[PDB]
Amino acid sequence: RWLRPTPPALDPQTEPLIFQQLEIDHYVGPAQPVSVPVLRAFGVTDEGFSVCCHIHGFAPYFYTPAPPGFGPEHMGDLQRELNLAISRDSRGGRELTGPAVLAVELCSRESMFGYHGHGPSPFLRITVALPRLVAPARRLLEQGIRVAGLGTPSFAPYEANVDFEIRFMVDTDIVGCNWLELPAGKYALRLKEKATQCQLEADVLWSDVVSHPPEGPWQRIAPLRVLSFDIECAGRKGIFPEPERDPVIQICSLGLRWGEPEPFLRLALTLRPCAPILGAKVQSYEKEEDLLQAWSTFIRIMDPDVITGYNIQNFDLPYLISRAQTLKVQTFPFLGRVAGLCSNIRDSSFQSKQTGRRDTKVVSMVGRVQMDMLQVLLREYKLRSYTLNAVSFHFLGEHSIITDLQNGNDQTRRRLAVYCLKDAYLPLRLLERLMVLVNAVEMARVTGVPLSYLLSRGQQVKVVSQLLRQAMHEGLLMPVVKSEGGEDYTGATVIEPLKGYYDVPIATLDFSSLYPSIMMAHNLCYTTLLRPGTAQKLGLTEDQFIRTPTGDEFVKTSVRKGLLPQILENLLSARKRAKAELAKETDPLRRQVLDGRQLALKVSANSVYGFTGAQVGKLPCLEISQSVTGFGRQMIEKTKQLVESKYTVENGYSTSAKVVYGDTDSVMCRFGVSSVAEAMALGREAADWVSGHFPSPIRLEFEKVYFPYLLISKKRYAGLLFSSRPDAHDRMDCKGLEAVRRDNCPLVANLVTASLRRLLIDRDPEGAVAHAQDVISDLLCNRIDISQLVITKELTRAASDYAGKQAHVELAERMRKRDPGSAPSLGDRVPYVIISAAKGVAAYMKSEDPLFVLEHSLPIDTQYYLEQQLAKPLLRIFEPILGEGRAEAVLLRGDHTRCKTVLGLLAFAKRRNCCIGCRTVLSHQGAVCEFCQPRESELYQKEVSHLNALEERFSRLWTQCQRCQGSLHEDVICTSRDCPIFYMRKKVRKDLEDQEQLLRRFGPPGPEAW
Amino acid sequence: EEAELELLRQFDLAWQYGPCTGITRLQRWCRAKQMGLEPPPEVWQVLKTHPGDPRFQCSLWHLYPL
DNA sequence: CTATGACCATGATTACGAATTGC
DNA sequence: TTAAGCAATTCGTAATCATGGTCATAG
Ligand SMILES: Cc1cn([C@H]2C[C@H](O)[C@@H](COP(=O)(O)OP(=O)(O)OP(=O)(O)O)O2)c(=O)[nH]c1=O
Ligand code: SF4
Ligand SMILES: [Zn+2]
Repeated sequence: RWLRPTPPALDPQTEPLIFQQLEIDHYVGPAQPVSVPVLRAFGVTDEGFSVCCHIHGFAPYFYTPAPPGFGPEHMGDLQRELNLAISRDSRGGRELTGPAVLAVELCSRESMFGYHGHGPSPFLRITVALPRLVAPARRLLEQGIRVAGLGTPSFAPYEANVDFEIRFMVDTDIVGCNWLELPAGKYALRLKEKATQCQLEADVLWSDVVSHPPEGPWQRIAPLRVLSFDIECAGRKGIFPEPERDPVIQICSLGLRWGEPEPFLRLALTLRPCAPILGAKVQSYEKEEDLLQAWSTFIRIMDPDVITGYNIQNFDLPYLISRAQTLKVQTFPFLGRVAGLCSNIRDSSFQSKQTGRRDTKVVSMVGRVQMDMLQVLLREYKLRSYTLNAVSFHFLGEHSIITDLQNGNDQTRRRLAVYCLKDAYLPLRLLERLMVLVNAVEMARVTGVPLSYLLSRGQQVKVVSQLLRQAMHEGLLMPVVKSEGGEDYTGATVIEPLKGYYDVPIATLDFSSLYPSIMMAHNLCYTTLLRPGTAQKLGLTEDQFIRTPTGDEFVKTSVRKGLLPQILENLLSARKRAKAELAKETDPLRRQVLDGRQLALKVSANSVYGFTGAQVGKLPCLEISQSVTGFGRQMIEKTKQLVESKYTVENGYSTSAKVVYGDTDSVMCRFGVSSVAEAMALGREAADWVSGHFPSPIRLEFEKVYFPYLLISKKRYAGLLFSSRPDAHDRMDCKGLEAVRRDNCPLVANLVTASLRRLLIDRDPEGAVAHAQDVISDLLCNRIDISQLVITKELTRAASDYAGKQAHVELAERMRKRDPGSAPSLGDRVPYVIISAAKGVAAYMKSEDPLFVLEHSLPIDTQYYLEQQLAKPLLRIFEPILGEGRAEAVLLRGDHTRCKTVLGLLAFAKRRNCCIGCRTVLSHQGAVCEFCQPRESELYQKEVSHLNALEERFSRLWTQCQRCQGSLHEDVICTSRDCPIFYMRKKVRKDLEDQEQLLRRFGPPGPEAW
Repeated sequence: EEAELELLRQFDLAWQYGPCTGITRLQRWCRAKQMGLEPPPEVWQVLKTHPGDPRFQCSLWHLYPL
């Protein structure tokens, strides 16, 4: 629809180009100037034109040591290494490499690993023509033949085999989303006859570019173009949609320029004639071929930078591609920027111990960038459900019906289009509100990796990139060590608690950035690790090296500076600047998203240390990891000895303090005073006192005062939070307990939060007992919503769940009769509830889908929920304040309240009802019993105040759907399984149905036909 | 039949007769006739040549827990 | 018709494998 | 071709052992 502005008057012999790049690309090419791999770079100007840039003359290489013989110091054998062996038996050694310009170069460099000296050594630099020839050469120089005139006897290892685009960016100092400049007279626009579809197309040599480091005025962001879209399909009853039978009926698109607070384009393309919508364009077609063609032409002409959505990768784009393949439309799958290239669906998997394992499809688009917001949520955030409704409530606050809204009239289709446009608008709001893209651009500028790697890869490519960028400045080469496999080492210490309930303030002192500052201030690195022999026979121990608790020796900083201290120092300053910016916000959600930014930079700095100990990885050095955790243990026991030893009764202070807890970075010391001001004063004195026994940047700091405190086990406690004194209290802290885990029911987590509220804030155990009694009583009397009963568990890799029978695996692998095409896959979460049956050996035989127990009305196992979900967390919490008469107190508060329960041949009942007073079954329909006939005005009085309260609950719920829907004049259709509103509006109809019929036992209060 | 099942499905979604997914089909036909909006005399003449069948004398979504 | 013996099951306790959080 | 690392508390689920209760036989 709307086009980009027109590039007026660029003349290359006088004017430069200044543009900001988004994507890079590799390309094997003809039309050479009179190398074959030429590079592509796509970007945008400071105004809004689209620029493609072709870069020429770059070829991959690596290094290898020159062996000590008469060969690789003699030029005849250098060019003979270039020369091929013409023998017949060298077909395995000069064919797959063959005649390639590997070349011969002599340079003086060093290896990374260890500390041998300040002296370098000769290495050979071996270029290669193509990037897809470094793999057979590696298969032909190490295990292949290297008998060539006795120049290089096998073997010499390969060093610095890295990726092509990463080697380009390490070479020329270009980072992700960078400002690039072509100077005047260096670039030719009309040298390249147009093979792509951008406006400006330059054709430059790889030594002409200028990279501007992002800082000062070069810290801006260009006006990018962002698209979001959503589709609709018309299915059958029960049957989930399938790309060979179910047509695509509506596509809806939203588009904006980045930096402007509203969109500028709003389009909706339908398949029958429709009705107009104010604010958007509407076009209609009588066939699906025109609809797919129209969308492909719009996406070529608008030419967006970024494409977003929600689950567009695994649902939307391959559905469109398969549907275009079935209907024989040849011109659809050309969505990219290159004019002669069609797109294809390709599977990929990712797995780690940090995010688990996920299997995704990818679809190829060259030039353009994809950001599915579902994958960003699934990677960064740990939530309970990952539906669009659930995250839109958590962050903002909100198939067979559609097939008859489309086979109807055109106002129904207009309603369908407004629904689809709201769906297509929600991920834009989430992208701009959560500060996604600004943090992605800052991550790519601090680490130096492209913008497509932050959605596909892990935390290794970034630390490899930063280490290579720091390695070119002193002249070192990286080695290739690979081992399967070493052993584990010893991790962190935890101090033994003094368990219980405390009501005198405890002050928390901890170290900030512990492991990066250990690695900084004792000069630990790959490049300064001293081997056990190379100290000998030199004897200089003092101020030349140090010794660690695991046992290594490491050189002092008066000889070398390591590489990991400098990378860590850069990351630490970036996080410090993020916190300094965060210290001046007032909005809460903005304060937590800047907390998210600084959390991400601290995770990056700690993954630098975790790179070293990963024995399945790219470069492990477990000696360093052992030295780190040994220093950690030594320093925390130093802290505990010092804190408990100095402030004592004989040293003039009030009370000898005693440490109650410590977990590898923090110390919770109990001081003795019950005044929060005096505890805060002594705690600040203690933190600042103890910090002066270390190198720098090692510092201990005061952080909080808990008053009161509740310690249950290791990694399980709770307390109340004081930041200042006249800032009285902030909130609770629930570390580890049953209120922050997601393996349980909402009922149990709510009860634990409410019990700690009534028990820690108001200090009333009697209201707490009465609360827990009411929860258990309302459980047994069958008046608890089934939202509070839903359990969710993650469906991981299928073989571990083959090894032992679980409940959620049994529910998932059991398909439905309605739909063998929508079922949980690997990596998602399965929700279930437990119904009552008589198979007590197996709780995996009583699990059912919440919607299935909704539509089929199966009962609930209240004894399962009473003794297996609720009871034992309560016995954790309520015991330490009292004795074991407290277990008997809650099991007796159960006992006064356990005696009230509510619930083939079962169908042949009714035709009479039991007495309302004393429950005696009898012949006839009158409500009262003949012995309890007198007391009847009181028994009518009783239960009409129950009908009165059910009437008041019907009306508050069924008009809330009208305000959440938007309209007051049309029907509600919302079966949202993540809304408590749904199925709480279903049971009050039946309560009212039952309670209205019980009062017609009594006669009518008058006539009605008068 | 199979042509009489689309006439009723077309009467059920025309907005000028009312917002009807809680009641029967013949009750909505007589409600519009009282106010006399314009009920057509064909959605009546198939609700008379049938008995109490639940796929003629019921709204489209008379399943569906809404 | 009772008493004794055998079988059978059922319930409880202990030991191992698995989602999430602490580092 | 790509992956951040390990220590666990903790509770659930399954299996094994013990204990009694019921039924059938024999005197
Ligand atoms: C959270 C976390 C901690 N650790 C280690 C490194 C840390 O130095 C040590 C302390 O944990 P943390 O206190 O969580 O982190 P931190 O002390 O480095 O930073 P800050 O005080 O500002 O919050 O635990 C990891 O190795 N990986 C991790 O993911
Ligand atoms: S059931 Fe009602 S309140 Fe709940 S989400 Fe649906 S429309 Fe909104
Ligand atoms: Zn009675």
